[PDB]
Amino acid sequence: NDYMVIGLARIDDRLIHGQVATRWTKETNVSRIIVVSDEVAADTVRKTLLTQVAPPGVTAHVVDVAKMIRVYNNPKYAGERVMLLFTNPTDVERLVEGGVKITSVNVGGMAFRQGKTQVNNAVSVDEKDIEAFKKLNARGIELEVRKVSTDPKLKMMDLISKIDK
Amino acid sequence: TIAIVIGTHGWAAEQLLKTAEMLLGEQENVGWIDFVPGENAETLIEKYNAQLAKLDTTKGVLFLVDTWGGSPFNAASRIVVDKEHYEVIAGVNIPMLVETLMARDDDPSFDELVALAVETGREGVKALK
Amino acid sequence: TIAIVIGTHGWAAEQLLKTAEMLLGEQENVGWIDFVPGENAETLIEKYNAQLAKLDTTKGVLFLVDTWGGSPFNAASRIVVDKEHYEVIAGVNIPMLVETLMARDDDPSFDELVALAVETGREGVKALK
Repeated sequence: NDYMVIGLARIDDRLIHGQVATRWTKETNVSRIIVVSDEVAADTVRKTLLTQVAPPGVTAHVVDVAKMIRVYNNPKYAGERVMLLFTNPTDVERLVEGGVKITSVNVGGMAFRQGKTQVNNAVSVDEKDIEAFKKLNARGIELEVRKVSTDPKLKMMDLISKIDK
Repeated sequence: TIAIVIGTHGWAAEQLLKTAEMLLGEQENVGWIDFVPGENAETLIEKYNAQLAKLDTTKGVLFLVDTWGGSPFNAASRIVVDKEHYEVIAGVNIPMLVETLMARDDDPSFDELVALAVETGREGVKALK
Repeated sequence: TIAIVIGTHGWAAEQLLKTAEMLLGEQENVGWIDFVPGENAETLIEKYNAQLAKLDTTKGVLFLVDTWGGSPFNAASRIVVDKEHYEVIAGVNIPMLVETLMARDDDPSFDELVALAVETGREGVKALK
């Protein structure tokens, strides 16, 4: 808690797409953005493009889940407000297990796919994504689903409750 | 003179140097590295260090790289971090290389050379119209 | 798309294209030439023409060359002189090539592409500091 401060945790398989990152950066008052994904971290071409389109005044970083736990374990970012970008709620539960503190998780968007169920206009969940959301809720963590801060906030459990019992 | 190291994705650094030498004659105290798919920044840091071991870095080192944020840039950034007279300049082009190599012989100060490289690199981009 | 031809003294043009393709994937409708000591602008005009014969030049041609005033530039200048949608831009660098190749696919107008190439080429030159 006396270390970095998670300004917001946005889940999105697209990471930065459109101005969702631009508007969310100014509204969230975020000057730093860290991407946690082993698949992207292994793509040097994609990392270059994301780093070259990093919003002005905002820095974009690319690290893996194991490396991310260590960056947070460094008080060098104490008080610093950083935004966490994830592609799947599974990676979020992993950070929590490492002793990372998360009060709430925001679902930005998830590419739909066959075998998955559509819960929102562009949010899909599989039996694995749902299982991770239930564990976060059981820990008292709030789960909100919303594409833009200007759109009505919905509860992840409510959307999954009307689908999965 | 001030040392210059050129780094670009792929194998273009060696050719940018060759092009410069076609214009100016063979150059001394210049190194270069390549970056192949499969390599990471740590590989590149070693490559840069091996090149630096062969250069006279007493007056400083200027890393000229292809683009801001790529691996060549990221690795060079980690080397210059708390070093005096070490700088990384992205967007390397022939006008920048030629002007920088020419001025280097008149023994300019480090800040003077860095400023000239950025200015000539940018002024070198011009459309005929 | 709009055709792009890269020309530099020496053999760097092919490598600048290779570097770009390492970042963006293989490119279509792009040509390049080399310039060897002993050749003159007239040799280069023929080389450029042979490359153009293989390109789709219906929307226009953008020659990206190393430096203002060199033979590659002079020969390209003689070709674009009274041709609509033909331009020569000196100071080619990776930021310019990458941004230009990316925008080209969204079918921009010729003036839009020329303006973007000059702006991204210049903005791509930046020191870390």
